[PDB]
Amino acid sequence: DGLRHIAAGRPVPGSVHSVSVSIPDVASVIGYESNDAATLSRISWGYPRFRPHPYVVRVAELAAREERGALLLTRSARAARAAAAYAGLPPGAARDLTLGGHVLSGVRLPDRGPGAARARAHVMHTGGHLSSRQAEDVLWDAGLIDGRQVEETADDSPARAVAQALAGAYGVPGPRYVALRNSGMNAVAAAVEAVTEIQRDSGRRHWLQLGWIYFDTMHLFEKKVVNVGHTTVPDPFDLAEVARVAAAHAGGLAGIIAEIPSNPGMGVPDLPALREIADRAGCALVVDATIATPHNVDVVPYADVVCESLTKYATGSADVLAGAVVVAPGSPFAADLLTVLPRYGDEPYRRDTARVAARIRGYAERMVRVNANALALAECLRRHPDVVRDTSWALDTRSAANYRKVARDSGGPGGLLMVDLEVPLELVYDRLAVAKGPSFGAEFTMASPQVFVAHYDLLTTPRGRAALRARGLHRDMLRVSVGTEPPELIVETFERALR
Ligand SMILES: [Mg+2]
Repeated sequence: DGLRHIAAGRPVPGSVHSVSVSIPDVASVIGYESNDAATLSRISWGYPRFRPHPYVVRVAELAAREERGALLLTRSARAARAAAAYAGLPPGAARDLTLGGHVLSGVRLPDRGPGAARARAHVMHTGGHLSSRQAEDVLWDAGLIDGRQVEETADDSPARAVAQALAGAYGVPGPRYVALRNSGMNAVAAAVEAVTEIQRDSGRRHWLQLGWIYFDTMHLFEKKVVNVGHTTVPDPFDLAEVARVAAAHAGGLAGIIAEIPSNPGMGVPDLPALREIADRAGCALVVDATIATPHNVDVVPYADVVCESLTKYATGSADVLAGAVVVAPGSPFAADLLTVLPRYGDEPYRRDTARVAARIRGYAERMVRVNANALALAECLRRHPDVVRDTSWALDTRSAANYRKVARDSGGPGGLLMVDLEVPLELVYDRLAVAKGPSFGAEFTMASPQVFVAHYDLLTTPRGRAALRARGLHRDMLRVSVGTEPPELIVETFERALR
């Protein structure tokens, strides 16, 4: 059902639990990212960490009625307590509520002050939100909705099934080394918090962020959602600078965090070299491998901890959030990580896990087709030098050598291409017949105006645009996430939009 125009505002793929939404022209993108009220009425749906799902909103409204007058719902009481503490709210702000025979946890937010924004940010950047499947079950059990979304699930021991599948894909001995979390960000946050606690006793409290990486991961450090010091090394290829910064913090580095490739710039760091630096520093190396997938790269030998957002290609359905933490068995930190990790983050609601268990069965086969499509589209983009200024991806001239260091013999580039345009984004994006909107990693091809998604605020002024330019980014860029459609049809779809 891919490669078609989707009407603006329709949830994508269409399920009640859809994580994306059609935002098919740049005018709508600007209206959406600038919170224009008319645009948000037309396009009210969004990614569930960024725009609360309507069922979650309804559950919060009804749980508040039963003092009465804002409630931010969370996945767990633990998450509510953490968001309240981070936001500076009194401990009683985190409360447990009931509706339809279910226990709910959330934070009562103040009407004035920055407390409400801080609590919302904590829940957002750590993925500690209540899922739409859990809210749907609350409403259905209470008799407040007629029916539930029908979908394929694998309900028999789904957390074990998912953890076993990931253990095999990552090459670790078994599910003992895999922890499932509420979303990709919940996994990243749990891994960072667990490493931080293990390292605290030795006086190691500082983190190095390698390059510009996923924006919510950057916000975890910048906003001190995780309460550590940090330094960003802006060039992920700049190993001499990485070593210089590590030497300046010698004996004080808790960890280095890196992505392979990075979101959205698509830079591939030198993981073997980073392992040697981390070994000399006594710090942990945490690697987010979402964009490559474990079917394309073997990074466990070099990382102490690997994180993945299962929301993307692991499911291919654009309809469930989940994350995974994989602890390397050979890491010096492994025993402590397995002891400490249960204290951080939350497992997904089990109905979400059962959806992942059904969808993950096709992961390896999915990636064979995705890899071939990305290779075919990259060649197409190179043949349009009057429209495409460059394409950043795993096998470009910046990243190919580093990628080959960890790529599997069967391994391909993954599905993501970051397209830098010589024309205004409107001239390509508005006419492109793919699913345009947030998230990526579906079996249908998607595209995102990703600089607007991550950095709309910086796009709006000259100095903000200068800051983005220093990161290699600008307005007229399109992140493409190829699906599993026939490669000739994907190529033809892009040829029609590029001319
Ligand atoms: Mg460039």
